[PDB]
Amino acid sequence: GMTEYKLVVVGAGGVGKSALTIQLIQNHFVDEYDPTIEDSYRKQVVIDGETCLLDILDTAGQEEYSAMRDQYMRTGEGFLCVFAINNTKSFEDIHQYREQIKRVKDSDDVPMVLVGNKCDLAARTVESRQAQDLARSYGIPYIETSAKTRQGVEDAFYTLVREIRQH
Amino acid sequence: VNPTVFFDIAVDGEPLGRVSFELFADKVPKTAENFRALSTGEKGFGYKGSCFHRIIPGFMCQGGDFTRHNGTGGKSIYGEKFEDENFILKHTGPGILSMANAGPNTNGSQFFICTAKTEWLDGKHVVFGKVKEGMNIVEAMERFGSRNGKTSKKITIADCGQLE
Ligand SMILES: CCn1c(-c2cc(N3CCN(C4CC4)CC3)cnc2[C@H](C)OC)c2c3cc(ccc31)-c1csc(n1)C[C@H](NC(=O)[C@H]1[C@@H]3COC[C@@H]31)C(=O)N1CCC[C@H](N1)C(=O)OCC(C)(C)C2
Ligand SMILES: Nc1nc2c(ncn2[C@@H]2O[C@H](COP(=O)(O)OP(=O)(O)NP(=O)(O)O)[C@@H](O)[C@H]2O)c(=O)[nH]1
Ligand SMILES: [Mg+2]
Repeated sequence: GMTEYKLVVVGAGGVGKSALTIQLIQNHFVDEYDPTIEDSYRKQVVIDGETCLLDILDTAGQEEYSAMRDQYMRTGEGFLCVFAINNTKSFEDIHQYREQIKRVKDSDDVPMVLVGNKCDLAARTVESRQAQDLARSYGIPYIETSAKTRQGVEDAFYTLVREIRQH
Repeated sequence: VNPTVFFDIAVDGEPLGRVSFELFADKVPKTAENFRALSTGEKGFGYKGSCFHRIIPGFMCQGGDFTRHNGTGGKSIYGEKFEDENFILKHTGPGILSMANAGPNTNGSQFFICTAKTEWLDGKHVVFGKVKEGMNIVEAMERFGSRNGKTSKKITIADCGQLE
């Protein structure tokens, strides 16, 4: 049987967590805004020659319920921490997500990838260098993605699997 | 005199029963009038035939997307969205009727009916009415919800309108 990886997609509301996940799973860009409660998806993929099963939890970006994230952070094996490159606040919110994951899992070494989404958009407010520096300070990869064009979408999820495998 | 509207609810096309609502036109006239007119359909669009797309037992039943029927749509009688009229009224318990939204000043047609006190929504969602008769129909709709709100049967507003 193939190994299953429990991936969790987190980040501020509207950054494109669902669009990224649905692009990966269904090969479709969701243009509409359907703010998430919580959804789960499954997809088998081949990464570095080994087939595996991605179990992906797509979470809410609702600041009101930050205390309710502990339960899914406990069970997740790796985390995509997503911001949007045209939303500086979403980039500033990354610190709080990473700190919460570290606290809930009681570890400074949790598999995690920093994702700068919406890279198809022209009016960027978060420069790639800023996010690269942040990811370097966390010791984790940074991948720029567009759920709209598919740029980096597979790379983001597959890189997270590699981080889990190398943990 | 505050208006009263009704929904005849169906489950997979079969009648479940009627819920009626008092709309607090005396406190939130603009918001009450939107819901009233969407219930009669007199602008040529409204709630008839639309579904309750999100039902979370212990919390609320949410509906009102009659434009896309997928939880992302709906529109008011004033334009696609309108401002938050006031937050005078609170989510005090089961039966409260309140506007769904996508952030400040984004009321359209989506609404929710509380099945419990939801105090953390005070000041963020405009409360504009309450169940008058048929709260047990709303309780019965909860039977078809789930943790993330996806419904297990199609819960529709088979008919709706205004009562004398
Ligand atoms: C963290 C999980 N989680 C919870 C939640 C929370 C809690 N606790 C326990 C602790 N308690 C403290 C003691 C007080 C606090 C709550 C427990 N268990 C849960 C659920 C069952 O765990 C899966 C929720 C919740 C709500 C959201 C996202 C995640 C959520 C969410 C996403 S979008 C939105 N909220 C507002 C939404 N916007 C749109 O739909 C926009 C669409 C586009 O534009 C028009 C249209 C909207 O207006 N409403 C109308 C109002 C009710 C509201 N939906 C909704 O569904 O709330 C669901 C729920 C369960 C009440 C809250
Ligand atoms: N141009 C562009 N738009 C995007 C991209 N990703 C998402 N969007 C758009 O941004 C909006 C929010 O996307 P969504 O996936 O719902 O974000 P979310 O992070 O899942 N939101 P929530 O936390 O409420 O569930 C939608 O209108 C979606 O089409 C992207 O890469 N490029
Ligand atoms: Mg989402």
